[PDB]
Amino acid sequence: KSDVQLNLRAKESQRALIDAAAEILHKSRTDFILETACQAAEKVILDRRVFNF
Amino acid sequence: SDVQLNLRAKESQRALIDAAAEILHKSRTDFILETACQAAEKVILDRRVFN
Repeated sequence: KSDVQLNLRAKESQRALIDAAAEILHKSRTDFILETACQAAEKVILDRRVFNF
Repeated sequence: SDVQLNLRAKESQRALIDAAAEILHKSRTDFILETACQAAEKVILDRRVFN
């Protein structure tokens, strides 16, 4: 409903790498990508808004 | 070749990624691929030691 389609141009070598990891983790490619990117994003934002020393 | 990846995401996910992409002055695409490729690299190397 509220959802969005985010469309990524990517190098075929990158798709291959991500697919291999998703297979190891037994995750959909989308789940692997979004979980990793959001995890990295929270870190970036907390680094700037809280762990700013 | 170059390829196309469609990701269905939550709007709160897109909003979060874009906020961090802006902070780093990086395109959303570059932020997402770079973090996911870095994580993937890490995943295959920890698997290789299991074998």
